Amino acid sequence: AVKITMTSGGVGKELEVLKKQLEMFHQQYPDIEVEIIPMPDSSTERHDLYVTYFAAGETDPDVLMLDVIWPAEFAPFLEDLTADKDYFELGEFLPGTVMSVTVNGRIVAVPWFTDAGLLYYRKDLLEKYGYDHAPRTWDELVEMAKKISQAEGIHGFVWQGARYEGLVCDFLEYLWSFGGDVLDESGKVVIDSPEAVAALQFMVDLIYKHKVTPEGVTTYMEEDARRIFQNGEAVFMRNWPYAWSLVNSDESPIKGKVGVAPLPMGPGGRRAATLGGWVLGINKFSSPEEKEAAKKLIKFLTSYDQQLYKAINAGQNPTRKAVYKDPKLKEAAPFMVELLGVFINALPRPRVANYTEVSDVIQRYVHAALTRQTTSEDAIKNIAKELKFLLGQ
Repeated sequence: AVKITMTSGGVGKELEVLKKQLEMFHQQYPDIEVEIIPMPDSSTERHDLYVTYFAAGETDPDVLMLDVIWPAEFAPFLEDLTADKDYFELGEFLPGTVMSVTVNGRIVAVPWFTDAGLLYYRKDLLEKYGYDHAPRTWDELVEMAKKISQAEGIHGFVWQGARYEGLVCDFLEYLWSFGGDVLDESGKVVIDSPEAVAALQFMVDLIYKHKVTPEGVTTYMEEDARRIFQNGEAVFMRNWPYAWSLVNSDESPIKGKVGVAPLPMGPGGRRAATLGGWVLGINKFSSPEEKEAAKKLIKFLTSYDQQLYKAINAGQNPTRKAVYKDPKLKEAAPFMVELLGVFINALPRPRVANYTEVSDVIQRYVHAALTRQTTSEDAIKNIAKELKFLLGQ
């Protein structure tokens, strides 16, 4: 009776699993038909597609698949879900993911699946040199990296330092773990702090002072760091969860020699991880019967059973805390079970409507500091100054 549309958003296995999920949904809700609107695989080619839907205020699509950095931009056009927070059981989701969908105190989407930065390390090299544990502080990681890389003739620590969005993600992990922040609760720019100068200066020192990170890191993206680490040429790597399937596969030279752990903490700081992933929103311009049908679909897809199903069959990490404790997940994918201790410290990038401009500014000055075109102090001061203009403060 009621027909709603949804955007995807998918690779071949991940979309075939979505089709099965929609089948199961239709069995439980026979009066609701769901139609998938095919969407560009590029994140950029698709961000402008949606703004067109809300430029012209279309009634379709009803259910939006949104990148975790888009809620603030789309919030004026998304159905307010704050009254439905218990209907969706948001208290049982990872705290970072609930933050990522709260825009100016309004629940504006529902977390679906998630990602976050973590630390990969050569487990064999750590025990060969007498290290019981993954580094718990950043200074501890420098000490391990320096000792082991010099004795083995490899690099210490590879990560993402090219001028792109990935650099922002790496930088926020240093900033947060050193005790700093971009915006506070009220949303005012607080990045101009000694913690932030310390965090950025630490990134520079990894290259030029301690020499545990190659100078080429200023050109590295995810796969550049991965290839070096996978070939045995780095003790440590910061990356996303996707790399585990690559570096622990059969044709991988380091298979069985890789451990994973949260990123380290800074002096007097936290452990931190930058949140990635996708969320589900409702077009506020759809008819009320399409919206009500859309809420039922989102409740179904983000339920415990469906997050378990998607995790086992498509490999996406759940957003509900409890799914990580399921015994079925522990035997089907024990690596995913280990990510719980990472995801409890994951935080979202700043929730601002003009995020892409905020990111451009951070990329510009952070990369300038990594290339020694400016000092950490000047980079942080300039970021704070520009962000205050961009945010009207």
